[PDB]
Amino acid sequence: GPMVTSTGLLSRVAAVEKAAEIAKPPPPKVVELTEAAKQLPQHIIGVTDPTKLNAQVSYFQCPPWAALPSVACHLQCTRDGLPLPALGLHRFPFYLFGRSKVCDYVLEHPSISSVHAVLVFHGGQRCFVLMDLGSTNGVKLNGNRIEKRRPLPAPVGSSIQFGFSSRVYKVQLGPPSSS
Repeated sequence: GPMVTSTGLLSRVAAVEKAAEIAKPPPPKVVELTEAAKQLPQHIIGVTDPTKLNAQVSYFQCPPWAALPSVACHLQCTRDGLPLPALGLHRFPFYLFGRSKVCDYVLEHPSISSVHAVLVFHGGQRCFVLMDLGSTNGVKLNGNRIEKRRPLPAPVGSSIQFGFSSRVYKVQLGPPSSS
């Protein structure tokens, strides 16, 4: 016979000439009694590297009300049409989405930039607050495209999207963990 068997593999797409900007901040400072001593960073942040924690401050800073939830909920993520098990993302104060090595999630897409957007557990409104740094394509909110550089609260029952990625963050309220 013809001996022809398809593999079901998708074709290939051309590449897009892209580049990255490497910043160069000033040197460290001696150890002395300063304001930071009284307003020291979080337990986990106090361990972060000097260039790492500083590279994340050039985009967004962690507020005081950050990492202070008052309701029990969970986050659901989709992958290739596969509904993965949702889990309370409270292991970290926030989560970055981009190509930057500093981001909490490094993906690969022509729409995803070094720093597309980042969400932080808003302890004031009890809901993750995601803000777009001003990407090209545009970030989605609650399943609907919206402006950028603005507070995009994605509470339980809502959804989140960024770039041309397939992964979708669907928030939802869970049962009472504390009896």
